[PDB]
Amino acid sequence: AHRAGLWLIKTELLETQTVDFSVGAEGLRHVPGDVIEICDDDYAGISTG
Amino acid sequence: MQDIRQETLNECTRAEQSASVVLWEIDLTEVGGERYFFCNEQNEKGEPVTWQGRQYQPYPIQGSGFELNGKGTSTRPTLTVSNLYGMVTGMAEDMQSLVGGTVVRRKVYARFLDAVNFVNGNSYADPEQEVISRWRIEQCSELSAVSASFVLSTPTETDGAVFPGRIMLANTCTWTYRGDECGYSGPAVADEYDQPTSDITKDKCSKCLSGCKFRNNVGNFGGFLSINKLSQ
Amino acid sequence: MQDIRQETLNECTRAEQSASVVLWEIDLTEVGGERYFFCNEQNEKGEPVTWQGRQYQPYPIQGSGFELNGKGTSTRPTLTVSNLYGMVTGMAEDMQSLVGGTVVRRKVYARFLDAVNFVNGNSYADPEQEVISRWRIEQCSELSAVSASFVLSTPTETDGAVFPGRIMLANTCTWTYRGDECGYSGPAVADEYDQPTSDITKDKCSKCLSGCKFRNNVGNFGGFLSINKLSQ
Amino acid sequence: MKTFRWKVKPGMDVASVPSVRKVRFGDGYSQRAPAGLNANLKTYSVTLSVPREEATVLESFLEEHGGWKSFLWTPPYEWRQIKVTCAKWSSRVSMLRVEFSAEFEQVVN
Amino acid sequence: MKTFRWKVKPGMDVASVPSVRKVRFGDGYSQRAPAGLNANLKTYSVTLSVPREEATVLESFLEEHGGWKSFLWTPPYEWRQIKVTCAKWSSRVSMLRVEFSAEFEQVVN
Amino acid sequence: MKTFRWKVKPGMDVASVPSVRKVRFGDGYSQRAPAGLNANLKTYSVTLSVPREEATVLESFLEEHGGWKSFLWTPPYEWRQIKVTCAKWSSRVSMLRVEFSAEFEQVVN
Amino acid sequence: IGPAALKAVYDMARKGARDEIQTQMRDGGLFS
Amino acid sequence: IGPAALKAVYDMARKGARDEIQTQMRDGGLFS
Amino acid sequence: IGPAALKAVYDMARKGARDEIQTQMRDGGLFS
Amino acid sequence: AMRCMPVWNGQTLTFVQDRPSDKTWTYNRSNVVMPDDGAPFRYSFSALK
Ligand code: SF4
Ligand code: SF4
Repeated sequence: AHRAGLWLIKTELLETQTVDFSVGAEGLRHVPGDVIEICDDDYAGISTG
Repeated sequence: MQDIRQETLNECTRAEQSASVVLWEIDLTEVGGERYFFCNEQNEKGEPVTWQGRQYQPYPIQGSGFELNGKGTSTRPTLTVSNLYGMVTGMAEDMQSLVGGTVVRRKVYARFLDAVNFVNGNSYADPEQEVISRWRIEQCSELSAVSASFVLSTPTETDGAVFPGRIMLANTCTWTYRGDECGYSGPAVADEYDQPTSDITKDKCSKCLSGCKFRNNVGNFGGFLSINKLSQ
Repeated sequence: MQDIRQETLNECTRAEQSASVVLWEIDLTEVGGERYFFCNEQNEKGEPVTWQGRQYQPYPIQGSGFELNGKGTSTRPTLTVSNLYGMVTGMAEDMQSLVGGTVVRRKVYARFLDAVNFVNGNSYADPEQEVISRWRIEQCSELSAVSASFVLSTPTETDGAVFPGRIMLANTCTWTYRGDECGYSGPAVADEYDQPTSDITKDKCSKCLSGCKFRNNVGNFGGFLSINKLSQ
Repeated sequence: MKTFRWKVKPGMDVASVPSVRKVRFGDGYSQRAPAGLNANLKTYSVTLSVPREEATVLESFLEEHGGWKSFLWTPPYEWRQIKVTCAKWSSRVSMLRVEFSAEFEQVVN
Repeated sequence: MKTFRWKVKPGMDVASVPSVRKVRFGDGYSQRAPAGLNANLKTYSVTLSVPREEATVLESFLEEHGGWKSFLWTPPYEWRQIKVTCAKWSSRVSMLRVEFSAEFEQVVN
Repeated sequence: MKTFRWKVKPGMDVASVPSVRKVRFGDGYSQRAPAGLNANLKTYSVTLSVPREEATVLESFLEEHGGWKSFLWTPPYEWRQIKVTCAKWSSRVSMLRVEFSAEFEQVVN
Repeated sequence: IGPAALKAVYDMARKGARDEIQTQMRDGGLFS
Repeated sequence: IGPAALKAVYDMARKGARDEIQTQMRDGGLFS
Repeated sequence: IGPAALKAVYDMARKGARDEIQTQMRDGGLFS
Repeated sequence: AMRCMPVWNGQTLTFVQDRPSDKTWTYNRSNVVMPDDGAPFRYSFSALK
């Protein structure tokens, strides 16, 4: 029970950002669902990604 | 991860893609019908599209709202089929409005069809590169003289079902007849009511104690004989 | 009634109105930031607007949906800020997405700004006539690379809070460390996992009976030693 | 299947808008696809001018197919023997000669 | 990759609308950004006129490319060898020579 | 910050709509306010006509600022040295001269 | 035209709201 | 113009939904 | 022009109804 | 309990969880498409309460 509560509070405290975007046909066919990918963005990173 | 082959994955990233073809298979064998193959498009020779050897005949069809999600209600994509000449109505009154069947959607890139679909003949042909999905028809929301709309659902959908499926006790049994739990394999003795009979066609069990007494099989009765626990 | 001075109310009667100006102050001292002053527009000199001596710099800000009511839900007006050059994202990545801060909206009439905003110089200036409201930022509903939308709320709004804050426990404390009930002021003796440390930066109680016994404040324990009330 | 052998006046229009699948990306690089296999289907705007005597005949023929039957028609000088349907014919009867202004939409088999 | 060497009649129109991120203040100071790297993409309106015997050839070319394939083309006198695709063209077959009106949209690779 | 010294053909158009705060009551009594401090910003419609040789130069200068950078420009005879930006321009290329028809929207610092 | 478009949009919004209420009350969702 | 039309439709689909919610919960509806 | 506007308005109304349900299900309000 | 979520993926019911895994694919400005607004990525955060 303590582990479950700690997981809930930690997951709710750290994962606090959600991003939506769009993708062409290749990516749509690629990712099936519930996978891990990097979304590198030069706008937020004020650099050249 | 998906089961898409490497070559189609490589091609999908190309800047100059080819046409996208969607082919549909309606299977009613689990219901008592046949297998129908539909394609929204035909080839350049005005012929049904040949894929993997079989032929998808040209016929109106359009799928919409295909969504997959883990939270909230399970998604219900829709399918539209033109009902002209009464083709859909021909099977709706026979197959109980196409309820319980299966639909299979295969998407394919145009550069992988069989060579017979092109006048010059496609050399980049591979009949094992497609993406497959399957759903089940739920209801025919609209049926008119011009069109027909079907709702699709996931086979695993758990709407209107309860987990523990036992009634515990009653005056009546709660199983099937001649299943793997009733364990009866003898000749016909009883029918829908408590009337003696000797024909296999009208073998039926009233699922009461009298039926068990008729069939000399009481030790497999699925009704606990309490009755008076609720009163006393 | 409002704290409206006689002069501004008298001016707000005539047909030929002046220009309404809205200025915003984002206060983050209570959360760990600084005070930011914004105005939707600048003066005729192309300079930040000077009010009460301080300066508000120009930046695209727009507040919509201020609806004070006593029934139904609470008030959640929306503040839109242009996020160009990544300026908003800079503090958002640092100040935990601007959650918990305060926003103060002051509205003023044009004929009361400081004389330095006009080439001729206003002789009607009076830096004590304005209308003030305050709200708290609730969430950043959407911050793209071109804009940013914040939801506002009343400070006293109740949502997700329960009245009887007291909770009955068995072997866990209920209050903070050293705050008011744990009248402990001696040297650090324990840490998170009840290890014998003597460093102040790692001294945090384990919220147990053993922590209290270590700190000799068991007389101020919030956990009642019942436990075995439901077994019997 | 019937054929259309009536002769057409100068000023006929041909229009063509191919059906393509366009998606635009970050800095260009728009993915483009041909959509259906026979994407291109021309649309003609055809005007005739015939004396009233045979005018009825045109209507009769144009009445026979309605707007649901296709008929073969060879466009002028064009290398194709195509099949085409029309549903928007109109006529300007003035004194002696009536002018017809219809549109002919190409359709696959 | 094919090219386009047919001649262009006078009056061809050029349009250009660069993409910017407008966002407005109370008054003035409206912040602006250059959006993507390739902001402006010129749009050309090109008119041609060819004798009837030649027309089919041009048609076939515009049929081959469809509305999804790019081809090199040099605007008259212009210092750039741009790549352009077309998706709208029409023609007037009058008696001897047919004139085409087409739109050409610039696209990056 | 660059300038704009190109000649302007006669017929330049000027537009001005001041932003006001209009609210009407039962019998008139309409409260009016100037809205922003500097409300009205004139927009010009300007046409030029130059030989083809420096059409490239004009196009390059208009491309440099894109649709976001502003540039100083003195309207003809007008008492002000304003700064302006543009986001739309078109040209009618002929074999001798090309004419530009652009719009110049005034912005403050 | 104003009033016809207004009444049409109002009725369409009512139909949409009814459909949303019907669809969200099946097994999951937010259980309105 | 776009955004004005979108805001108009959004605000029009508010009171419609509110009235639908209120009527469907009164006596013999689905209680929202 | 035609059914495109109808589909657009339908989706917009559904979204508005979802937002209304969410805002009315909250602590304050009528608890739909 | 097991901190999972069911989904109909790849024509089969599967379950996913927050197990630390590896990156699958990458996305930047070129692979995504922006709407008419101007920016392709739309971010959002949680709420205070
Ligand atoms: S009642 Fe006795 S016989 Fe009839 S089904 Fe149940 S078990 Fe088999
Ligand atoms: S447990 Fe004992 S020591 Fe730790 S906080 Fe509660 S009271 Fe203070």
